[PDB]
Parts: sequence; structure tokens; C-alpha cells
Amino acid sequence: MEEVKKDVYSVWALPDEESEPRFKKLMEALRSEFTGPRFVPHVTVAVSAYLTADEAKKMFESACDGLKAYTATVDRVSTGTFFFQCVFLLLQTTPEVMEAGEHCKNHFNCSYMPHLSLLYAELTEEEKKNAQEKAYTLDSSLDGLSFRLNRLALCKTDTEDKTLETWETVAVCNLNPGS
Repeated sequence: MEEVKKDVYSVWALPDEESEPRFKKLMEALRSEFTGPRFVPHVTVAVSAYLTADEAKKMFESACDGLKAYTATVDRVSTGTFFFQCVFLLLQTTPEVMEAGEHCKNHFNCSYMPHLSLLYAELTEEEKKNAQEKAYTLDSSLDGLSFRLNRLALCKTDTEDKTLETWETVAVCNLNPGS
């Protein structure tokens, strides 16, 4: 038996139950004033090559079995220059956060911009700044905010599909604690 279908998978770290509503509420409000597809908050940690279902499951089990729950800290809410990097919480480049996003082989020195996107949209420069301002107005204590990432999602996300209609989550797993 041979699997012949291959797709690109993305791996998402998900905020815990104490932090997820806070982000969803903000995502919902920004999305209403400005424009934008609805999605769940996450912090992406991996993008794969083309893999068969089996290969992706094995990659995902390894990811789950070996990544421990960790804590991310919000540096500031920032803006970018294309649809997927419109307004987002830029995370502090702490060790555990950075590690989750890296996939450098065991003994090498390779020498990843962790964030949790808030809004996806193609806005004018002014509208962008305004959306950034409104994020702080909707939730001012954002800068410095610490939150727990304790579950991963295995997904298929055609980054060129701005509607998100094709985005699908395939599988989920809880991360064991470590601290």
C-alpha cells in the first residue's frame, strides 16, 4: 500500500482556556471594525514540506510527544505589510518560545518571528495604524501579557487562500507540562 497524496501542513500552538477568550474577543472586535476572515488564535511553530498523511501524523506525534507546554510573553502589538501580517502580537524571543518554532538538526548551529496574529486584512497604511491603536484601546494591558501555550494543532493552510475557506485542522494534542 502506498500513500500518494501529499500536502503542506502547518503546526499551531494554541493558547490555554484562560487566555483564548481574551484573544478571540479582540479578534472579533478588530475584525468587525476593519475587515477580515474569522480564525482561531494560534502561534505557528512549523510549516512542513509535502508529506503524506502518515508522514504528517508521525511528524505531529513527535512534535506532541516532545514539546512541553510553555509560556509566551507579548512584546508589543505590531503591524506588517501583507495580508497575514496585518496586526499581530509580536512575542518576546524567549528560549522556550523560540525553540518551538525551530527545527534545526540535532548538532548544528543554524543561526522565526513568533507572533499571534490578531487580524488578517489588506488595509491602507492609515487603516493599519488605526487598527493597531484600536487593539490597545480594546485591551490596554496587552504589552507584557503572559499566556500559556498548551496544545498543538496539525493543519493544512494554503497561505495563498485569503478567504481561509480551505484552511482545515486535522488533528490536536495536549502538551505535557514541564517547568
